[PDB]
Amino acid sequence: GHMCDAFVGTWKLVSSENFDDYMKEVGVGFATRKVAGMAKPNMIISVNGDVITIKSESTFKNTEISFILGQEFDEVTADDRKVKSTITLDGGVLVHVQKWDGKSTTIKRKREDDKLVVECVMKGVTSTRVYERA
Ligand SMILES: O=S(=O)(O)c1cccc2cccc(Nc3ccccc3)c12
Repeated sequence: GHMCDAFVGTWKLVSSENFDDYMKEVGVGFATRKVAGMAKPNMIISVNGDVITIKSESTFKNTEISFILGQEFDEVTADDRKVKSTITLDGGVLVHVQKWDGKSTTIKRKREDDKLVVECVMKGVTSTRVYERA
């Protein structure tokens, strides 16, 4: 067993709050905001050794990242940002920082009851996206 044991599995998006405002703060354009905001992605989390993989499948785009905690990697996000990402485990919460164009956003993923709660933060604007097991 390992730390991420309660994160592993397939998760389906069940609610979203403030995601359009979060996307605006990130700089996402109108058309991408409309189409991306409609999507109801799944999140598939798996662990193999020290490598964590998070896949997101949706009608908008399919993305996948694999990474080792604390080790920076390149990520092309669903909205086509080329970012430098570092993901760590802080007190049981996966903390994902993305840097690009002098900007920064943080995505936190944590277990709460039977939910996986994803909090996306950009300059004082937060979006909460709640997932439950598929
Ligand atoms: O990757 S997320 O961190 O959510 C994300 C973060 C910030 C901006 C985003 C803009 C468009 C789509 C996303 N993802 C997305 C992917 C599939 C379906 C719907 C939205 C964005």
